[PDB]
Amino acid sequence: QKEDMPPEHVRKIIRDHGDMTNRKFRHDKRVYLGALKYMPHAVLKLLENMPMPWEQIRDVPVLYHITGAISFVNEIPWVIEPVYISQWGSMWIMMRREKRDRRHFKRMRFPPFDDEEPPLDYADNILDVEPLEAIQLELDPEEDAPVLDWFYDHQPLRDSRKYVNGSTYQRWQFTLPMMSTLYRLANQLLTDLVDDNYFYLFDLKAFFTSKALNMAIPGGPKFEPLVREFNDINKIIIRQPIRTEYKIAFPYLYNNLPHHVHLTWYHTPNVVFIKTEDPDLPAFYFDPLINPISHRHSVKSQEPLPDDDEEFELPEFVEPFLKDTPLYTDNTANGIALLWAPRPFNLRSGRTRRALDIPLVKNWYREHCPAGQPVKVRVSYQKLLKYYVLNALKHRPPKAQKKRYLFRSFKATKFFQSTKLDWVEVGLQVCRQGY
Amino acid sequence: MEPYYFVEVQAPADCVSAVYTVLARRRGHVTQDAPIPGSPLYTIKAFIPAIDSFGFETDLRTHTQGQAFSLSVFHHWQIVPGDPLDKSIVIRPLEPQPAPHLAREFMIKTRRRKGL
Amino acid sequence: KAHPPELKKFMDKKLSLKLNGGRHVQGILRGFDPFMNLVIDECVEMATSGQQNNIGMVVIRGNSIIMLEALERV
Amino acid sequence: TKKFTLMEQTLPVTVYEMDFLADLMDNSELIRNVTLCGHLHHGKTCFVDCLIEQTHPEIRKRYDQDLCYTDILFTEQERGVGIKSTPVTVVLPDTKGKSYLFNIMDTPGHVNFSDEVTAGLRISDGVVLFIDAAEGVMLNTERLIKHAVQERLAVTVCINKIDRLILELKLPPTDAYYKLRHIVDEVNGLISMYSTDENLILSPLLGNVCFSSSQYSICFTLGSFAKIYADTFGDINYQEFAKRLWGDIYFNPKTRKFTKKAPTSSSQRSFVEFILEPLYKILAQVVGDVDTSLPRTLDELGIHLTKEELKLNIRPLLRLVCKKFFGEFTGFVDMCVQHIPSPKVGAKPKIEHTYTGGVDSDLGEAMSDCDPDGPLMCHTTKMYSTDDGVQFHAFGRVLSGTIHAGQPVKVLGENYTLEDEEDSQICTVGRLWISVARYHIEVNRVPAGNWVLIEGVDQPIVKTATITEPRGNEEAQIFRPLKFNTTSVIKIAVEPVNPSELPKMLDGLRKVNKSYPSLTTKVEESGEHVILGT
Amino acid sequence: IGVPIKVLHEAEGHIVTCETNTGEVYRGKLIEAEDNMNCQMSNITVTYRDGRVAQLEQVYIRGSKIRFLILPDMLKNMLKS
Amino acid sequence: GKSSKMLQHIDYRMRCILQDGRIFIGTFKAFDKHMNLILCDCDEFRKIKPKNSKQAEREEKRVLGLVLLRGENLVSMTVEGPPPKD
RNA sequence: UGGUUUCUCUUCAGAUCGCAUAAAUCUUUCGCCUUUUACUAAAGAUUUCCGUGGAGAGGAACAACUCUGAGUCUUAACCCAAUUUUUUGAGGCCUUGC
Ligand SMILES: Nc1nc2c(ncn2[C@@H]2O[C@H](COP(=O)(O)OP(=O)(O)OP(=O)(O)O)[C@@H](O)[C@H]2O)c(=O)[nH]1
Ligand SMILES: [Mg+2]
Ligand SMILES: [Mg+2]
Repeated sequence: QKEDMPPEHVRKIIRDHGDMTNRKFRHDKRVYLGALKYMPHAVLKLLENMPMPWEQIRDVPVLYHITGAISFVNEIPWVIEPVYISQWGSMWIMMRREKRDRRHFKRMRFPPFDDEEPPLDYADNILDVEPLEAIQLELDPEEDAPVLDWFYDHQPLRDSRKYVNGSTYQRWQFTLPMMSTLYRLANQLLTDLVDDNYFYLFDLKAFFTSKALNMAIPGGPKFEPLVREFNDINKIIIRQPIRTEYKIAFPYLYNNLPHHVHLTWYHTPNVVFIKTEDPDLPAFYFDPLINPISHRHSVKSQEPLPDDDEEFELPEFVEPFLKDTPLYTDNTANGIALLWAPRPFNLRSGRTRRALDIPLVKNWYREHCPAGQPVKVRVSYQKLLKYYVLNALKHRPPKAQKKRYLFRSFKATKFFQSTKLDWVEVGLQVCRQGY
Repeated sequence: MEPYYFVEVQAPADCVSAVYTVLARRRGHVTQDAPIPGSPLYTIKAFIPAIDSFGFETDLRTHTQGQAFSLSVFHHWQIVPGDPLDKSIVIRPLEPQPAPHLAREFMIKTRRRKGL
Repeated sequence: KAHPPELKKFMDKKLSLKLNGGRHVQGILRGFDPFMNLVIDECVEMATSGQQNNIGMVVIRGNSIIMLEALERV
Repeated sequence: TKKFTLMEQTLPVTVYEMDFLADLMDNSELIRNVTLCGHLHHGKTCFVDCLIEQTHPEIRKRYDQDLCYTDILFTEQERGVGIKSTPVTVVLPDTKGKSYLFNIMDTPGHVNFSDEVTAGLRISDGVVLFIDAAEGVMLNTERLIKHAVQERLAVTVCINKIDRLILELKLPPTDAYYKLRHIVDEVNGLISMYSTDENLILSPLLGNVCFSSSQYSICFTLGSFAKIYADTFGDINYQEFAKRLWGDIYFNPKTRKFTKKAPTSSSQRSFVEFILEPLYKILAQVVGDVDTSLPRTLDELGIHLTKEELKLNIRPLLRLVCKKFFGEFTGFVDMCVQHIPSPKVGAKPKIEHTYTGGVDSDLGEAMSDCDPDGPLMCHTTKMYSTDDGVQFHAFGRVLSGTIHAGQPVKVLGENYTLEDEEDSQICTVGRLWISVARYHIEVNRVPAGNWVLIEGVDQPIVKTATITEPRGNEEAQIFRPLKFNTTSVIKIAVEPVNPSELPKMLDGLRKVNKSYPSLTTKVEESGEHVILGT
Repeated sequence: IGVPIKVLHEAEGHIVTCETNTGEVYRGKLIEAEDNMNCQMSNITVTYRDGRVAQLEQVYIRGSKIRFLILPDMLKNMLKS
Repeated sequence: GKSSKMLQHIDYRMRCILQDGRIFIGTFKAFDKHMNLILCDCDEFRKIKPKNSKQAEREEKRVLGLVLLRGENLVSMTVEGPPPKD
């Protein structure tokens, strides 16, 4: 296999090819312009791996050209989803706590360096300097114990075979205290909706049906038309004004010509989940939010009572099955809380996702909103709903091709080596290379 | 005579007040408002008209954010409170006629429909 | 196991009992145990001669019971 | 393609039987025609999916899906309703092992679709009511209690979704027992109000009312749980033990026997302890203890999960543990076979409400005998559509005689009377289909008592009619037309857009009139089409 | 519990033939079959060792004193074992 | 050890000898602890087990069908012919 | 009964996926509108790209085994002797049939 190279190699190549004015490097001038056509892909792989405000330094695998023509970041950011949502919820908490507790927040100057100022050398200027502590909320050592060792690492439980597989970092298996702690760390970014009966008319198929017609929804998306002696007004009782969402709820019965219409899922059994406040109360007790029973009936029915002198006695080696085990532990109510929880938190185990594919704010623009809000954010929620519905509509399935693997084809050649560099050094390289 | 429907609504406690409002806005007369035993939801059993029962379900789930849930069955027939034969009452073209002459309005509309 | 024979249906009914040795008796079922030993009341021995003689209430050991037939409807 | 009826592609991998189905069809007392009704989706569909997932192995496994062996359309499979009353037939055993034959009419649960439930209910002799634990007695539950009382059938409720007591309401065991007892008491009250008869009172000790959660495939009756309890332990008589479990009955741990009050030292019932306590042990140790102390619990239950099975999510793991602990769905088979009067007995009270004449000395005894011979008669009531074809099959049950393929058919209509033979006409059987919900399989003959699809008689059968032998001196009446729970009130005026295709629209209107049993499509004096619905 | 016993219970409700230890032959409907082979039957035809027949409404034969039973062929189609 | 001695002959056609001296020939499909036997397509012989008796091979043969024999009354079994394929 | 991390290649997979969501071409319409790009907002027909699965082959290796969990001659003491079975109410005799 082609192996890793010392990280000083690409550093000296980039540094000797300074601005390509030496006569000694006049044969590599042609290759840098050739590498110009792959600068957008290098930019994409660069910014895809940006290091995540709870990280001081990220070391990325770098695929570089042997003349220093271009530096790629040969890595995909797999970020296991409960950990990523918990870390950004922790970021949300620390940022609100920092913004309220700071006398003056000085905003950065946005062209940070000057125009005639040459870019800094990475080597001295940043290899010497200490990295200035990241955000990293202080975790309770007793309450947040199964998370505290690994929570602000790069790819947290990567080198332990019990919680993930290997270093491809593709599958994860957690224990329920970990899921409970990660689920309560993410509450600032999550919702309180246990069932989707909230989304009766405000769901996806309803918005498809609204796109099919010219109808909009009061908090929903607005679209463009897709189609562009019987109904006598003396012969029709207008008893109730036909409210417009009837055309969504029952599309055939309320419209003429329902073409390209989608059917709607209209009811789920209302999930009644009693959220327990404090651990002093047991796992399952009769909560005072539930209406009592109070058995009452008219005449006692003759339900069978096999009386005495039935002489049926149980033998000695029989008991209730699991009376040896206790009725509940400290982790039972937490697991029942985990059963009604959003998609990453209702599960023990899953596949790792990319950092791109986790929308932290998606459940916020998917819900309709309390009217006291400004006009601005109402239009914004409506527009984000429009973008989501246009995503869900025009979803052609993945179209199974032959996989291409561009970077595996570059590093099979004799012109690319591979190393491991700090992300800031690669970003300074990519900027100098584009210049 | 007018048909009425029997409606059961399953709803939370403030949603019961919401159902009371919406169902009262359709000539309702709520029959029963008992809570459900062993559950934090309430059952609202009520009558409703059948000309007033076009979209009550959808309006209810709109106004309760999908918490209440309504089902409706036919069981009933009672008198429309208007005088069905009256020539003093002049009916407007489109405007919804009040309770004193709904029977005259309905008879005129069904007369113009087929029978003439 | 240690099962009962399913004979409650036949309790207090008149029965015809075929026993080993080509022996036959008739009487009313008054009870039984898991071995199929029977209590038969108003029992009558049906002698091979054809003659029948009243023997009263008796115990038949289930061991020697070949077959029984109800003379009633169950 | 003009097919939207979801993949018939007939390949049942059911457990070695193909002939055994038709052999139990020929026994005529070993067949149970049950229908399943409830207020709304109370798990009736998932439940039958669990029964079939029991039945058919090596395929028929679902992760967050399936539950569509009633839900086989595409508008049906996206709305959430089951709009059609898709029947199914299976053979599945009892606690003992004598495998019965079950014809399940899997009805809807919506108030607007009472037609389907009624038409299934008139063709089957027993009804199974599903009440959600966390709901209680509801609107359509009361309506179907009415309609079950009216058309003279056996009655059994079955409390489904009992997990919602455990995992959603999080009730204590004794409070949950109080809630279940309240549900049973309300069922008995609603029955006692309506039925003049009194020999139908349901109680868990009697064996008819069952307990079965069905996202996780629990199903026990008192007999079935006592069967499990005695199969693990020694030689307890599980019927007599099951007799003494429900209802204010306490276990004295020194005298080792069941009393009515005698330990009053804040104890619990025999049901509460023996049933609900280890059940909540299983539930809690799965949903909160899976990593810590679950295999310790499994080794005390004889449940061996493999390494790959122990790494599932909590819902598939809970379903798998409850499947390996409860096994087959034989408590349901107990409450069926002990309380469905399989159609020897079923003949008489049904025929004394369907048939126009009555008990009388020609037809009545011929029906009540119900041997697969004699004066060939039927009652088809449902009209199920094919995928592409205009033709749509009739569905009914053979009362007397048999049906052969190619045997011609006199379709006695309902506008027919005895001295008016102009309505009835003659056909010939195209094909005989018997269905496992999307598995349609052909038979050469169908004997008495069994359900059957008929191909080729579809032109005279508007909603209700009776099949008889052609040109045979057997003269008989019709069965009564269908009394409905609701009367069709909502009137809709209807007219086409383009007036050049009135005949094709009247054709399709006649087809949907024939398809739904309460659709009323008539033309009033002004010449505008009028559709009455529910 | 034995494999043949399960198959016997399966024949409950079917017409079966039974020969005793003494060679009397009983044909009719099997109502109940116990674990020990105790057999309740109805509407019987009995064929004695001399060849003569008789008719009985209701019978019950002890398992031990049964030589064998003939069951329908409807059952033949427990092939796992 | 193996338990196979019965399981080997399963599905085969088998000649079974009863305590009264009858010969039951059928397809051996199942057995149990007591040696209660399940015999498909079973016939009974009385007079002989033929080894090609030039006069005739078969006298007092009776077709029985599906037979369950109680083990109490079984004496012995030998292989009569191979399994029918069906 | 042979571990499982990891790297590369080949092949096949998208009718409920990748529980995420870009861009391009063509053909019809539009909508603004000096004209062309660059566009708007739809429809349909196609592609590219960022990622994924199943299977097979091969390598990399600081990194894992053969009286072992039981087997085709050896480890579950319990399927080992009061009527419902693996311990006989047996014993005796005689007639009929090629
Ligand atoms: N909590 C819980 N939910 C269940 C159970 N079984 C099914 N469900 C859910 O309850 C809803 C109704 O189930 P279905 O069987 O699809 O509906 P149905 O009860 O057949 O009623 P119809 O749709 O009218 O036939 C579905 O969303 C099921 O997933 C259960 O055992 N427990
Ligand atoms: Mg359903
Ligand atoms: Mg020009």
